[PDB]
Amino acid sequence: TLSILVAHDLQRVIGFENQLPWHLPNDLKHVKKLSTGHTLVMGRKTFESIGKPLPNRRNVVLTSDTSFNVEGVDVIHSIEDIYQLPGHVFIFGGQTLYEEMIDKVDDMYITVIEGKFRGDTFFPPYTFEDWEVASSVEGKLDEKNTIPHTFLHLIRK
Ligand SMILES: NC(=O)C1=CN([C@@H]2O[C@H](COP(=O)(O)OP(=O)(O)OC[C@H]3O[C@@H](n4cnc5c(N)ncnc54)[C@H](OP(=O)(O)O)[C@@H]3O)[C@@H](O)[C@H]2O)C=CC1
Ligand SMILES: COc1cc([C@H](C)C#Cc2c(C)nc(N)nc2N)ccc1-c1ccccc1
Repeated sequence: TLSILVAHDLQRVIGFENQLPWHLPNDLKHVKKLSTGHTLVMGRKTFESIGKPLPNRRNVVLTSDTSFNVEGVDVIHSIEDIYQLPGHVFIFGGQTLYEEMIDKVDDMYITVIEGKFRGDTFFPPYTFEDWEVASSVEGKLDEKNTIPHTFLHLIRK
């Protein structure tokens, strides 16, 4: 399976100055549950924003840098390399990778953050004309989770 995994706001912001614009522990839990024991594929910049691989899953980084080597990280140098990765593979960011992959994925797991944040990086536009809502689950508001959010699972029609 090839899936997108993304959190974006009401205007499809995903990032600002190499960081997530919001703090939402519930969403990190959602990522952990979905991707543990599977594979994440991310662009070089997304990886460096996090700085280290996420535990208990395969971390694959896409870069043109032939010197790129990080312990606990597998490197690929082409989009075509993604299709040869076994198991459930989640496209994990950022903007460039999403733009390259949105047309190709089976599936999207989107956390819609119901706010308008300042951003410099964006998820590409998409229409529900192309995507069936497999599930839509409201995130629970919390002392630690104070932004309304909805977990969408979208499947290509
Ligand atoms: N939610 C998110 O996903 C988050 C993303 N961001 C940010 O996104 C911002 C914008 O950068 P963006 O480019 O979208 O980030 P990406 O994660 O998509 O990384 C881009 C890099 O990935 C590599 N890459 C992408 N496509 C290819 C390809 N076809 N062939 C070879 N290498 C490829 C290149 O690395 P290289 O230059 O090494 O060759 C490229 O510069 C960054 O500032 C990043 O911090 C910030 C916070 C969160
Ligand atoms: C999982 O940890 C992260 C992941 C990222 C990357 C950019 C991501 C992502 C992502 C999230 C958070 N949610 C969903 N649904 N999809 C994603 N691709 C950025 C910062 C962090 C992070 C780093 C340190 C502390 C807290 C969060």
